[PDB]
Amino acid sequence: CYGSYARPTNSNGGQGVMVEQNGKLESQVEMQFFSTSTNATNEVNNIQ
Amino acid sequence: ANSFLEEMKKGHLERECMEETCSYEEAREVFEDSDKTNEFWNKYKDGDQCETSPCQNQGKCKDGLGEYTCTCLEGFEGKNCELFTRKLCSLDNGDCDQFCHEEQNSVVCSCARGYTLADNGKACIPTGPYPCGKQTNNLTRIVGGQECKDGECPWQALLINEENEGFCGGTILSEFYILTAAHCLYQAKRFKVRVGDRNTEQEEGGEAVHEVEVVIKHNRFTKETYDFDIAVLRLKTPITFRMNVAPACLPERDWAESTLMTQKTGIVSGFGRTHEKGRQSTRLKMLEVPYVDRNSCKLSSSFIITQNMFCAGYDTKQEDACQGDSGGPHVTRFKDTYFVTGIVSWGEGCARKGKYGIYTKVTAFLKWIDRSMKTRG
Ligand SMILES: [Ca+2]
Ligand SMILES: [Ca+2]
Ligand SMILES: [Ca+2]
Repeated sequence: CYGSYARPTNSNGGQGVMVEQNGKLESQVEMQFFSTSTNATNEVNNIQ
Repeated sequence: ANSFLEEMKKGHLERECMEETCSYEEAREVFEDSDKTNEFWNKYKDGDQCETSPCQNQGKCKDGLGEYTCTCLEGFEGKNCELFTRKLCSLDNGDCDQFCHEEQNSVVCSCARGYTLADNGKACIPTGPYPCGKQTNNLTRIVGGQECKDGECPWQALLINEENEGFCGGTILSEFYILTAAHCLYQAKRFKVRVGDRNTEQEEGGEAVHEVEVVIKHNRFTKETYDFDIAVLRLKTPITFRMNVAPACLPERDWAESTLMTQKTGIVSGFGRTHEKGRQSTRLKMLEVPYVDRNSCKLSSSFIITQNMFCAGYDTKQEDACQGDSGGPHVTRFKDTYFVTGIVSWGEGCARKGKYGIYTKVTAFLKWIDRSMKTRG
């Protein structure tokens, strides 16, 4: 982290590589979901 | 339990999970092991539950968050190994092979002829090299049928008149007795029985032809309703069992009603016509058909059906018995043996939707067959 820089690409202050998809329109960001490990193993409920 | 450092220092069971709630993981962290994670953390507040060993009779314990599992050995069960197995033929066939019966909360297993009771009390051991009921795109008039292989269908025999033309089938039950249909006796005055037949136009050397010496027919036979359609033929020469010639066991009526009647499907083999008003099959053919309930059997039949007849076949699929299969046995494949449960009697058309082939019930004539096999034997 110390001594680390990245140039902004989004206008309003967001670092991210803009790939081309018939144009720069693509902001390839993938959302991931996470739950507690033990509750994701087995419990009295579906994982949350 | 939790703090800036309570969960930042070394993980020790002599620290976190002991003097608060011990909600979770702090019993798993110390060991890094999710096996007894929820088989031990239930014992933090209210005390243990398997320490009493509720399961007796050498039964292991398993702890759950509220209820206890008791694993008792083979033939032992119970909430705490407390209940006992009620020995009846309803479930697991009472360990029997051929005849299962329940009486006085006990199971009687009895095997038919050719088998002896095993000392293990769970098996019937054969006493012969070839015992009964043991095996050792299709267009152009193939209604779901398949060709019998070598030894797959050894209990089928063909009846041939003086012109050597097959007209009816027969069941191999012993070395001298053949079971067939009563009406076939009216088709030809004299006929011979060929066993091990695989093709009418080709002789592979496994076919044995024997003349018929003694003919026994049911006295109460009725031509109008085709009732009591059963015949017994005693041949002049003995039948020698071989790879393609094997007998069929005779089950009991009560045991057939106990479990054989609930069977999903059965097998009928014969040399009958492929379809209605068609040519006779050149080779032996077998077909698998399901049982039909008695209500639909009576509702879909234009004639009177007594207790000696039952419907079988497919309501929609074009798979049903046809002409030329008269006298053919219906065989159900129990655990290791084929048992005869029906005899082809007749059928309103072939491969017709809404019609089921009517088969004679063997169980209603077991006593008659037994008397016939010993009256002149
Ligand atoms: Ca502590
Ligand atoms: Ca821990
Ligand atoms: Ca801990």
